[PDB]
Amino acid sequence: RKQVSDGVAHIHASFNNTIVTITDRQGNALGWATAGGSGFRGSRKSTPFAAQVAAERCADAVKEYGIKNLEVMVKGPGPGRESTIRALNAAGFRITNITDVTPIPHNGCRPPKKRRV
Amino acid sequence: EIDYKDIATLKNYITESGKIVPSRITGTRAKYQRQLARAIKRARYLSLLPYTDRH
Amino acid sequence: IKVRENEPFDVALRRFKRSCEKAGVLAEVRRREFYEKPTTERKRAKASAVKRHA
Amino acid sequence: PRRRVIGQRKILPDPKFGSELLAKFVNILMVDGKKSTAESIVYSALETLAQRSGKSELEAFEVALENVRPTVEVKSRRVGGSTYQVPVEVRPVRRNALAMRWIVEAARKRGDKSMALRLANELSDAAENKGTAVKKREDVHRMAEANKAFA
RNA sequence: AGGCGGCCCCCUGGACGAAGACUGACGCUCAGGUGCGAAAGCGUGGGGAGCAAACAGGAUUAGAUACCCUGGUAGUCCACGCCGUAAACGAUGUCGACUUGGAGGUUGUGCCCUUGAGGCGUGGCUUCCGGAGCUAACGCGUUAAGUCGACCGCCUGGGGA
Ligand SMILES: [Mg+2]
Ligand SMILES: [Mg+2]
Ligand SMILES: [Mg+2]
Ligand SMILES: [Mg+2]
Ligand SMILES: [Mg+2]
Repeated sequence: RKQVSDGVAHIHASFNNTIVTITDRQGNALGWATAGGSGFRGSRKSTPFAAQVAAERCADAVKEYGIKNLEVMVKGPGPGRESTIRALNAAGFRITNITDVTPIPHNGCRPPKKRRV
Repeated sequence: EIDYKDIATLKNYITESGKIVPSRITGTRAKYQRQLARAIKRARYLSLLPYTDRH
Repeated sequence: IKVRENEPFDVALRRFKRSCEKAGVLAEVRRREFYEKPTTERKRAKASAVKRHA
Repeated sequence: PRRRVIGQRKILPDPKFGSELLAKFVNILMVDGKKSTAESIVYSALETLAQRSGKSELEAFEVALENVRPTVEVKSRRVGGSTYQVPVEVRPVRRNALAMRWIVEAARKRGDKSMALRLANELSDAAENKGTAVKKREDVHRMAEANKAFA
C-alpha cells in the first residue's frame, strides 16, 4: 500500500535496549521493531547483534511502501547505535545522511542517585 | 570579542553544532575568551546565532 | 554531529563515529546518567589537573 | 607459550602417495598408535572414494576439503566480567586441519558398518557439501557473523 | 567566612593600579557586646517538574528492618520568620618587619621601529617545584611550618564527656 520512497530511520539506543522506528519526512510512523521483540531478553537483548536483527526485521515490514533513500537519527548510547545502521544499508538502501539527536539538557533536571552496586 | 555583532568573527569560534570552542583549542588570551563567550551569549539571545544545531 | 554525501561511500560512517568522538556524546551521556554531588565534581577536577603535570 | 613461540614439526609424507597433507590426515585419524592400521582405513576409503568419484584420487580429496574449509571463527574473551566472543580471521594452515578434524569426527558418529564405509560416505557427502561436517562449517559462520559487530 | 556560575537592567559592597594634592599616628589587636553564618530542621502561606529520607511493593540473602528495582510522602523551589551547628579545613587566628631561587596562570601600569600574535621593566593576586633554615617525621619553605614583635583564642593522659 501507498508510496513513500524518501524516508527516515529513527533509532533509540538505550543501555538496556534499542528501538528502530521508520518514518516519512513529516514524522508519521511507517514501521517499527525493537530488540526485545526478536526474542533476546536481558543479557542478550542489550547487544549490537540483537539490534542488528531488529533493523533487519524492521525493513521486512516497510518496503510495502517501497522506501529507497533515507536519513538516520541516532538517539541514545549503548549498543545498536552503530551496528543498526549497517544492517540497514545492506537491506538494499542508499543511505543519504547521518545525524546524532541524543538529547542534551543545558543542565536542567537532576538525575537519580548513583547506584552503589 | 570586540562585539557580538561581528557574527563573522564569532562564527570562527563555534563548532559545527554551535558550541563555544574553549580557549585551549583557539589559543585566545584568557580575558577575551570571556568577552567572547559573553558576546556569543548575547548573540544567542538575539537569535543571531543558534544555541544548537537542532534548530 | 551531522553527515551526508559522496556517490562512493557508506564509510561516511567512519566520519560519523569520529565526529562523535570529537563531540563527546557518549562521554556526555555517561556524565549525566546519574547525579554527581558538587563536592564530587570538584574532587574530579583536581585529580586530572595533577595528572596533567608531566 | 607465555614467552617461547615455536616452529612446527613438518611430518614425513604419506608413504603411498608421498603427500605430507594426507600424512597429516592419518595422524588425525590414527588412534592408539596403530599406524599400521591407520593408513589401511584411509587408503581403502580412497579406493572406494576413487572408483565412486571416478575423478582421480588426489583431486577428489580436495574437492571435499574445498567445502568444509572454514574461513573465520570466534575467540573467547573476558573483558568487564563478560565473556565476549571475538571473531578472528583464521590462517590457511589451520584451516585445512579443522576441515580434516570435523570430517574425521563425523565418521565415527555414523551408522555404517565399518570405518572405511563411514569415511567414504563422509567425503562423498562433503564433496556435495551435504553432511555433518559441513553443517559444522555453517554453524561456525552462523556463530561468526553474529559477532560481526566486534572485530 | 558560609559561600557566589545562562542573558539583560536598577540598587550596592569591596579589592588592585597609575599620577599628583589633602589630613598628620587618626594604628594593631580585642575578653565582654553585636552582626553574619552550608545542609538538615521548625512556623505560617505559597509552589511542586525532577530528585528523594519515611513508607509500600518487587528482588537478593541463612536472615536483609540494607545495598539493586517499580512506586513515592515530607523535604529540595518562593516569601516572611525561627534555629546558629559541619572534616564551618589550608584541620595553619589578626597585623606588621626581615631572609637565596626556578617554571607557570591571573589581573593592572611605565618604556620600545604599536612596524607581530612581542622586547624591557614595575604592582596586587595566584599554582607547582625547590635552597637555606624549621620539623618527631611527613613535610613547610618570601602566600613559612624560617627570622623576630603586638594582641586575642585555646591545650594539659586516655576513657567517663
Ligand atoms: Mg517549610
Ligand atoms: Mg529507591
Ligand atoms: Mg564546634
Ligand atoms: Mg615544597
Ligand atoms: Mg607570621
